[PDB]
Amino acid sequence: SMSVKKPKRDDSKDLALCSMILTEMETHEDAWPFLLPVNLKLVPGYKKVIKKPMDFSTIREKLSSGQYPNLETFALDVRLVFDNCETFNEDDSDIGRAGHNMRKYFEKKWTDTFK
Repeated sequence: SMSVKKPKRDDSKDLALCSMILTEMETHEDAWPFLLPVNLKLVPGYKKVIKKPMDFSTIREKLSSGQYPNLETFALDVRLVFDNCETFNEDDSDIGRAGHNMRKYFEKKWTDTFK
């Protein structure tokens, strides 16, 4: 509350650290369904079903241009990528598995880096 603050967590490396995590996600061999926006003209259903499309390139641009106020807003867009994946893809599919794998991979790096 007013004039009463928890001790200041160092957040000065968060930008760089999220960038590294994002790089590692971009270079994972199962990143391919997630690298670019899903083509809304070419994938029937996507536009209507998926309210908030998200992909790694869009996260990369948002990061590089200061559109993430903090590391939680960044983690939310990353999770959104995998949540959309689950909404549109069967678990037993190449894309569906890639989603599960990438989410696991992300959540580990996230915990090891920040918790």
